[PDB]
Amino acid sequence: SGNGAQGTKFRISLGLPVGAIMNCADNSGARNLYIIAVKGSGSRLNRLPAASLGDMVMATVKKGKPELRKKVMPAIVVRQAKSWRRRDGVFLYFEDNAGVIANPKGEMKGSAITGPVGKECADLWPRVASNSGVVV
Amino acid sequence: SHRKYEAPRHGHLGFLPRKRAASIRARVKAFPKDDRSKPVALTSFLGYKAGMTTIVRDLDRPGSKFHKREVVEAVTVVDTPPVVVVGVVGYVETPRGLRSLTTVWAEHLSDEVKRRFYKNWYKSKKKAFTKYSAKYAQDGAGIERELARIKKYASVVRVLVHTQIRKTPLAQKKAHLAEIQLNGGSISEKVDWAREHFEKTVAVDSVFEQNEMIDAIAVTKGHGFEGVTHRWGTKKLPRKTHRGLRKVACIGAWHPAHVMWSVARAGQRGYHSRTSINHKIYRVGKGDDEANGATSFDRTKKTITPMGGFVHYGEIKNDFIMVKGCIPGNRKRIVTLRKSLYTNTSRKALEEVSLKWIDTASKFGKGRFQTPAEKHAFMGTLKKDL
Amino acid sequence: MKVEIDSFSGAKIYPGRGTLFVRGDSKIFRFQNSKSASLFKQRKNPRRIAWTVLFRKHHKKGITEEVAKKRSRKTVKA
RNA sequence: GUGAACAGCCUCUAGUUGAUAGAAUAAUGUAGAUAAGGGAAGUCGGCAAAAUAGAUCCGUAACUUCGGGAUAAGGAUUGGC
RNA sequence: CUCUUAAGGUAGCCAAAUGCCUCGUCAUCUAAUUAGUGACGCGCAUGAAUGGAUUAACGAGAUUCCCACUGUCCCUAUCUA
RNA sequence: GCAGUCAAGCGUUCAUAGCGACAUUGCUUUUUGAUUCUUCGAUGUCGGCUCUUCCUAUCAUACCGAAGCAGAAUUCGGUAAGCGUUGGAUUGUUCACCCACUAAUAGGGAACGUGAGCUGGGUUUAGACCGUCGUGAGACAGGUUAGUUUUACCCUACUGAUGAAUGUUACCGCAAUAGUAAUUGAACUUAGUACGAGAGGAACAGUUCAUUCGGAUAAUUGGUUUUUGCGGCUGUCUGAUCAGGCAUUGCCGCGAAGCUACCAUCCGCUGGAUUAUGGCUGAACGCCUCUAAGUCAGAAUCCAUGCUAGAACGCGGUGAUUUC
Repeated sequence: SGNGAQGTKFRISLGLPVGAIMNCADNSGARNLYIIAVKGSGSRLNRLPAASLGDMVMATVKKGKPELRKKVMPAIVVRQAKSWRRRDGVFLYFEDNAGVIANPKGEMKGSAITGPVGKECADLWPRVASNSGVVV
Repeated sequence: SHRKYEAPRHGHLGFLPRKRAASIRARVKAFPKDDRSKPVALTSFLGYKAGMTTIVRDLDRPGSKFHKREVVEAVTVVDTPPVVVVGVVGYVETPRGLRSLTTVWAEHLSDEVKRRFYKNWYKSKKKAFTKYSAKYAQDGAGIERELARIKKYASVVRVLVHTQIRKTPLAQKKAHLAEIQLNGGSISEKVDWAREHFEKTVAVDSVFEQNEMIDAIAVTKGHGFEGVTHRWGTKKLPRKTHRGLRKVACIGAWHPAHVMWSVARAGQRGYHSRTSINHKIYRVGKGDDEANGATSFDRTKKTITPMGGFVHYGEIKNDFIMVKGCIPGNRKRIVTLRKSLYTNTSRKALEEVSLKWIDTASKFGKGRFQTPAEKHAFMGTLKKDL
Repeated sequence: MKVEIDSFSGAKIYPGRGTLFVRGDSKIFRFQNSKSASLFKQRKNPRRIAWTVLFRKHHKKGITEEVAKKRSRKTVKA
C-alpha cells in the first residue's frame, strides 16, 4: 500500500502472515519470497502482520540468485490461495501463494509474470497489469 | 509496574451489565424528537424475525469500483402483520420526568390480547375488561371525558397496540402489547386519530417506506453462562497451564484490594436488549400479493418464502420488511422497528434501491434450486411423479 | 447477473453460492458446493459419479432431448 | 482367526456382568479428537502434538578402529478376482 | 641486555563445561543473532596417566541449524465421555 | 532523573528563535545508597505470559501560539492522559542492541502490581565438571550441566442468578443513580495549484476505502460432526446370503441442523457549555489595552441526546379482584 497505489482496495481476507513463503511469479531470478512485513498494517499485541492479494510487503529471497539473496526488498502479492470474497458474492482462491519483486513506487524488477493474477492487484499496480497475461 | 506492552480493554464497559433482560420484548428507550407539523402516524412497529436470505442489486455510488455493477448482500426478513390499536395513554411532564395519568382502552379487546393479562388462560372466566366494556354503552361519558383529560394535559401521547400473533405460524397465541409514540401534531388530533383507529389495524406501509433507514430493537440470542474467553474476548492462556487456560490470569492487583468492575468475569452471554441503527429497508412487502419475491428483472411469480420454509419459522403469508444486514435477535423473536432519530444523508442512506433477484432456495441445505418448477425442469420426471 | 454452471456436476450456480477455483494453468472451475469442490480436489472423474450431468449424458438418462433427423426426398423444381 | 509374532483386534471353553444410582448436558476442568490459509512467527527451549512407520524392489554419502555408518538419505509397489 | 627460580608451561589446545575485561576481534549462518560454527591468541586462571590432543560406533546426555510436520502461535472455534 | 532563576557567551549582525558556561534555588521517589522502625512460632524476593486500572514529566492523534517558519519537513511551547503506543533475531534476562512496519512505535505506578493465575529459563538446597585458591576437609555476585511449584468447599469483593415482606394478581410504563466508545490512516480530487529563483511542494471542503476497537448476526463461504445421517473399507463373530455385533466414537469420504471466524456479513448518533488561543466593546492609566465589569468564537475536553441496567425499602397508570 502507499506510494505506487493507483487507488484503494477493498478488504480481502488475510492469508500471508510474516514468516510465510510464496512463490515468485516473475523472471527476476528468484524462486520464492519470504514475507517479513506488510505495508499498511496496524499494531495489535501478538497479532502477526499479514498480507493479502494486492498488498505490498517486504520480503527476502531464500532460493535464487546470490545477487538477490541476503537482502530485504519490496514485493507485491498476486495470488493468495486463501478464499476471499468479492462484493459480487464470489468466493475464490488460487492453488498457490505468489508474488513479484518490485520497487517501492510500484515498478517491477522483472519483465513477465507466470500464471494468473488477481484483478484487485492489476487495478492497484498497473506495471503488474502490463506484465500480466491473465487476470482473474 | 508499567504494563510491558500496551493494549486495549477487551470489551465495552457501556453494555454492562451483561445480564439477562427483564423481558423478551425489548423496550424503546427513545423515540424520535417530535415535529408538530406533519400528519399523524406511528414511529415504530412490531414484528417477528423470520430469518435471512440473499439479495442481488446494482450499486449506485459515484466513486466506487462497483458503481453500476451488481453486488450481492445479506438481508433479514421481519414478518409484520397488521398491528391492532387498543388504547392510548397520556404522559405529562414533571420535574421527575414524564408520567402517565390515564390509560384509555377500546371496547372490544380480542382474545389474543386479553391473554397477555393472564398466566393461565385455560382455567379462567376470562373476565377482563368486562366492566371497562360496560363503561361504554352510555354514549361516551366515562371515556370521552378521559380523552378530554388527555387533550387538556399530556404533552406526549402514546398508542397501545397489539400484534396479530394468530396470523404467524407460531404456537404462542399470546399477542405482544406495546406503547408506540405518535409524532404527528396537535395532541388533540393525535388522540382523535387513536380513537378512530381503536379496534382497527395499521399496516406497515403507513409507517415505513423503501430506502428508509431504521433502527431495530430486540433481545439478542441467548447462549447462557459463558466463560470469559468468548464472553469478553480474552486470550486463551497457553497449553502448559495448570487449572485451566480459558481464564483471565490476573483479575487485579494487591491494592486496590478488590476485584474491579472492569475485569472480565464469567457469566451470562446473550439475552441482552440491543439497539442497532441505520439498517436500510430494501423492500416493504405485501401478503395480498404473490410475487413478493419477484422483481423488475427476474419476473418469476414466487413469494419471499424459500423452499422448505424459513428454518424454524415457517411461511411469510403476511406483510413483511426486508431490511439490510444482520439485526439483533434470533428467529421467532419479537423485534420492534423504529424510525431514525436523525436525518442521515451520507450518500448511503439516500441510495435508492431496486432489487434484481432474491434467493428463495432452501436454507436447510446447500439448496440448488429456487423454485419447484425449476427443480422439475432440471431433474426431469422422477419415480414418484406419473 | 449470470447463472454459472458447476464444473463437476453441471448444477446451476446462483449468485453468492459456492466457490471458484483458479488453477495454475489459469483455468477457472466453478463449484456449487463443498461436495463437488472436495471431489475435485480428490481428483475424481465425474463420468463415474452417478449424480452428475456428465454421467447422465454418458449413460443416456433423461435422453429425450434430441431424437433424430429426416432424409431429403424431393426434386429440384427449377 | 488375522498376522512374523504367548504384539494389538474379534471369538470358543471356563469365569465375571463387580466398582452408589437417577436426571439434565452451564461455565471451568480431566481424558480424547478435529480444524481454512500460514507454518515455530509461539516458547528459556519445537515442551506437547503431528508427521514417519510394515513388507517387496531400487538406490544409498561423508567418515571409519574396514567391523560399521545403514532401515543412511531418498524413491516406487501393495486390494479383490 | 638484565634480575631471578628447584625448574621457569614443552608438544599440543583454546573466549572451550576452563577467558575477568567480554555481547573479545575477523568470517559464516540470519532481514536482523549476548546464541552456533570456524579462525586468532601476552591464555585474570589451558596443558600433558591432576592425563593432553584426537577419535569411528554408541548416548531417554548438553547445544545450534536445515527439511518434513504440524492449533506451539496468528486466533480462536467446534465435538465426545 | 526532572524543572527553574540569573545571563558571560554560541547563534553572520543580535544574550534570551533555539541553546546557554561560572553560580544558585528546588521537585520527585520509576535509580543506587544511607538507616534498621515493622516482619525470623516464614508477608512465597528474578524475569516473562496474562489482565485491569491510575499518573503525566504528551511519543502519536485534536485545537492553538512562537521561530534564525517562503512552501515541505523540523524545533520550542501551551490546553489536554479522551484514544493508541506493535511484529521479530540474540540473550533467563529487567536493561540493552539490531531488522522491519507504523500515526507513533512516550515514560512510570499499583507490596520494585500480578506464583491457592501460569511458567520455572535464572538465582538459591542435595548430584556432577572445569579453572583459581587452599596441605587438606573445602571456598569462589567465577563459569557449566541436572534438579517434586500443595489447598479455596469459608468470609468479603467481583461476575452472573433467585427471592420474603409493601392488600393480592397481571399488563403497560417513568427514570434517580451508575456506566459509556469509537479510533487512526491512505488513495483520488483540491493541484503539480498556492509558496518559491529553482529544486521542490502543501492545506480546507468533498469522495472512496482501509487500520485498531466494539456490538450483533449466520443468507453465503469456511471450520466443527454421536445426525453415529448416507455410502465405502479392514479384521473377526453371527453356517452362507440379507441384515448386523465388537474394535473404550474402529477408520475413510460426503455431511444437513446447531455452534462459530476480520477465515464470514452488517452496524457503530448529533447538540450545548468550555480549555489553550485568537478577538469585540472598554476603562483602570483623559492615550493604549481580549479584562478589571461585560461579552464572541473555539479541542480528541466536559454535560446532555443516544446507548446499557433499572433503586430488589423510588414512582405512576390500568385491568380483574374468590362465598358454600
